[PDB]
Amino acid sequence: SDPLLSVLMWGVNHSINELSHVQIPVMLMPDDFKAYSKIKVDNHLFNKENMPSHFKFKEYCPMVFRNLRERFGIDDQDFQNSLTRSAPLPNDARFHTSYDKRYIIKTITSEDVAEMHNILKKYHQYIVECHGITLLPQFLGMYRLNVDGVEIYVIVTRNVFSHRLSVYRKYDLKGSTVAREASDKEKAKELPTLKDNDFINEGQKIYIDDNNKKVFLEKLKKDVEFLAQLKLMDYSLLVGIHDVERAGEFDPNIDVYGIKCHENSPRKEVYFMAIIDILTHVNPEQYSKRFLDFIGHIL
Amino acid sequence: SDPLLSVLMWGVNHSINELSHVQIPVMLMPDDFKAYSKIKVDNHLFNKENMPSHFKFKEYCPMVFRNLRERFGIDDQDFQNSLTRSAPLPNDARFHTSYDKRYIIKTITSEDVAEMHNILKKYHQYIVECHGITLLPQFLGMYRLNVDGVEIYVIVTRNVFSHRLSVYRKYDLKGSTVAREASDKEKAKELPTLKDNDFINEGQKIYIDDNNKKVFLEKLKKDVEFLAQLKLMDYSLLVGIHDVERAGEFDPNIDVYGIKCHENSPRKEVYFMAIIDILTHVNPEQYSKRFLDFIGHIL
Ligand SMILES: CC[C@@H]1C(=O)N(C)c2cnc(Nc3ccc(C(=O)NC4CCN(C)CC4)cc3OC)nc2N1C1CCCC1
Ligand SMILES: CC[C@@H]1C(=O)N(C)c2cnc(Nc3ccc(C(=O)NC4CCN(C)CC4)cc3OC)nc2N1C1CCCC1
Repeated sequence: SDPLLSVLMWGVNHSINELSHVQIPVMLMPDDFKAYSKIKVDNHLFNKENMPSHFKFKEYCPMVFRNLRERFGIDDQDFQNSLTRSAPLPNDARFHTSYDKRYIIKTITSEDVAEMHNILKKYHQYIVECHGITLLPQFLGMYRLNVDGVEIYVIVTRNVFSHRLSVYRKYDLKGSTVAREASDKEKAKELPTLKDNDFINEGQKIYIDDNNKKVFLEKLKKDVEFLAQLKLMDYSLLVGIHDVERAGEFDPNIDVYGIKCHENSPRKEVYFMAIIDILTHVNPEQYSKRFLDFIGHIL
Repeated sequence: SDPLLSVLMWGVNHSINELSHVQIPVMLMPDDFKAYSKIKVDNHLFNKENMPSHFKFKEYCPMVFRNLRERFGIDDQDFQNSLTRSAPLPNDARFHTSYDKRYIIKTITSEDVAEMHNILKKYHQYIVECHGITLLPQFLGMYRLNVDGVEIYVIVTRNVFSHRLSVYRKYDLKGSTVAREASDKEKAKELPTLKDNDFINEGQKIYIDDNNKKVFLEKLKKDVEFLAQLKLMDYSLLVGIHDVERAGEFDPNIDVYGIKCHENSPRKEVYFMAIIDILTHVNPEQYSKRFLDFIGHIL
C-alpha cells in the first residue's frame, strides 16, 4: 500500500456511502457547482496498519459528479466497487487504472482543478444536450488528498480502452504542423505511444464502414467546437487497436468507445477512439480546424 | 432530527465501519488506552437535508470498547444497527435509549470523561477477571460530538431493564444515612423513581430463591469492593420490577440483569437489578459497606 492511494479508496468509499443517503433530484442548482465536502481524520495510536494517521480528503461538487456518473450510465455502487474492492494499479505524468480496468485515475495540478471548476457547468450542459453521447473525456469525480505534508489532486475518468480486450497499438493524434514523431525509448515498452507521423508513415488505415465513420466525425465536430469555444487546446485523439487474431466481441455498454471493423477488413480489428487531455488553456480556434482536417483525412 | 443525535448515529456508524477492517487481536496494548480517532467534516453547499454542515466526532479508545463489547457478548453489527437503523428516543441529566431499547446513551461532563480515562484500564482488567459477569455498568463506547459551537460528551451502556418486558416499578437504592425519600412530581409520571425509604416503607419484598440471592450478593460484594478501591461513590442499585399479570419469559442473553421470582411468589415477577451512576469521585470506604449492609437486608 502507498498511503495516497489508500486515502483515495477510503475517500471514494466514504463519499459514495454519503451520497447513497442523499435524495437525488433530476436537476442541479447553481450552488451544486460551488459545493464540496471535506473530511479531516486524525488517529492517535490507532489503525496504523491500514490508514495513515493524519489525512484530509476533499470531494469537489459531489452532486455534479453524481449526476454525471448516472448520465454516463455508471451506477454508484459499481463505481464504488471498481475503485475499492482492490487497489488501483500504477504505470509510473503518471496514472492509475482501476483493478477492473474500467476507470483511469490521473494526478492533476491545482491549476487544472481551477480550470475544471471553470468549465464544469458548461461541460455538464453539453452532456445534457448530447444525451451523454460524446467523444470528450467522461469526468466522474475530482478530489484533493492530503497525507501529512503531501497534497495531491486527482480526477477520475472512464477508460477509452476496453476492460477485457487488450490493445496492441496506440496512437495519440493532434494533427499539428510542428513535426510529431515518437521516440525510441517508448518503442521498447509492451505498448508504445505512436504519434501523428508514425500514422501518416507506417501506412495505418482504419477500416470502419461509411456509416460508423459518418457518426464519429459528426460527434467529433460538435465536441471539438465545444472545446474550441471554451478556449481549450492541446487535446489529442487517443486511438487504440485490438487484433482479434492475437488474443473479439465487446460490450458497447461498457466499452463505449469501441467500433467494429467493416466486413472487408484485412484483419479482425476493434478500434477505440476518443478525445483525451483537454485541460490546458497557434491559438485554440484554428487548432480545432487543424485537428478536424487531420482526422477527416486519416480515417 | 436534532443535529447532535444525527452526528452520534453518523459517528457510531463510521466508527464501527472502520473497525470492521481492523485486525482484532486477543490482547490490548497499553497504548490502546491512550488512543482515539477524530473526524472533522465540512460541507459547503452540500447535504443540508440530513447532516449539519460543520461537525466533529471523536471516539475514545476505540480498541478498548471494541474489546469490551465482545466481552459483554455484543456483536459490532448488532450494536451498529441498534444505534443507526432508527433514531434514539429522548427522556427530557437527560438520556436517550436506542430505538430497540437495548442501549442507553447519556451525556456526561468532560470531568466524567477524564475519570473514565482514569479507570478504564483497571475496569477492563476487572471485566477480564470476572469473565464479563458483573453488576457494574457495561461501558460500550465513549464519544465527543461538536456541532458548530456546542460540544458534548456521551457514553453508551447496556440497558439494565428489558428490551421487551415493561417495568411498572423502579427503585434507586444507596442505603445512606441522609434521609432518602422521593418527591411527588416524580410520582405523577408513567414510571416514577422511588428511593430508599419508599422501599423500607411501602413494604417491598424481592421474591428470589436463596440460590439466586447468594450469587447476586457475591457479585455485588466483588463489584462494590472494586468501586470502593477506585475511590468511587454515590452509585445506586437500580431495581426494576416487571409484573407478568399486567402486560413473561425473557432472554437471559439479552436481558442479562433479569432474575425470575421463586415459585412461591405472590405475583409472577421478573426483577432487573444492577449498579448505575459510578463516575463521581462520608467517604468511599464506608459508603461501600453502608451500601452492602442495606442491600443484604432488603433482599
Ligand atoms: C484523464 C487522462 C486521459 C484522458 O483524458 N482519458 C479520458 C483517458 C481515458 N482512458 C485512458 N486509457 C489509457 C490510455 C493510455 C494507456 C497506456 O498508455 N497504457 C500503457 C499500457 C502498457 N504499460 C503498462 C504502459 C502504459 C492506457 C490506458 O488505459 C488502459 N487514458 C486516458 N487519458 C490518458 C492517460 C493519462 C494521459 C492520457
Ligand atoms: C449510564 C446511566 C445509568 C447507568 O449507569 N446504566 C448502566 C443504566 C442502564 N440502564 C438504564 N435504564 C433505564 C434507567 C431508568 C429509566 C427510567 O427512569 N425510565 C423512565 C420511563 C418512563 N418515562 C419515559 C420516563 C423515564 C429507563 C431506563 O431504560 C429503559 N439506566 C442506566 N442509567 C440510568 C439512566 C441515566 C441515569 C441512571
